[PDB]
Amino acid sequence: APATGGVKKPH
Amino acid sequence: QEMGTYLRFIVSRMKERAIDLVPTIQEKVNEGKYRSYEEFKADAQLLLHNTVIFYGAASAQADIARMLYKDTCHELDELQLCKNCFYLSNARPDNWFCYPCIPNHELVWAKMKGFGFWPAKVMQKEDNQVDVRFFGHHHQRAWIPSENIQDITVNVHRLHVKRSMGWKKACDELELHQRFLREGRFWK
Ligand SMILES: [Zn+2]
Repeated sequence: APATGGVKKPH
Repeated sequence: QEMGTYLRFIVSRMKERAIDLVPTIQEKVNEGKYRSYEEFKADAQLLLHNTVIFYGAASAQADIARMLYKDTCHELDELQLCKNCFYLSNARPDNWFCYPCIPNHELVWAKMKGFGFWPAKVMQKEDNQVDVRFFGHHHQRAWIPSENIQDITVNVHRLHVKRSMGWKKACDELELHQRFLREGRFWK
């Protein structure tokens, strides 16, 4: 996960 | 100066990525020799190519090298979005996500299916969708359709919310950020 945030997985 | 600092984060974070199972670049960075981001990108691209030829275009090493070059380019993209976000995301002092940037990030309630509305910063946008970064643990990113966005000024009790533990922490981090914004408390 990148320091600036990873992609939030869909529910 | 600041460029040398940012490139050090990238080289470091990519070595951590390299554990997916160059000293020249490391040296040129450590000695602050880079005078451009495109120059740095070209060196990374050269390194990628020498690697794909060294091991073979379908080797396990070539698979990793392409991934590493992709992630590096992603870092440079993120750096351009907001260099303060980039710095705080890497240095990560206490409450790092709460310190304001210049210009300030637009604050919104962002709705993803199944999660209800969550507070987030706007990193960039186009007409149909918004790239947001959520408050709370993990601080993840998501592209949100414009119609799933509400400005932070509407009361939360009028929105579809699922009050998990993580949601409360997110709202607490949001309020701390809004306070720092009013205080004019920038990271030093
Ligand atoms: Zn920022």
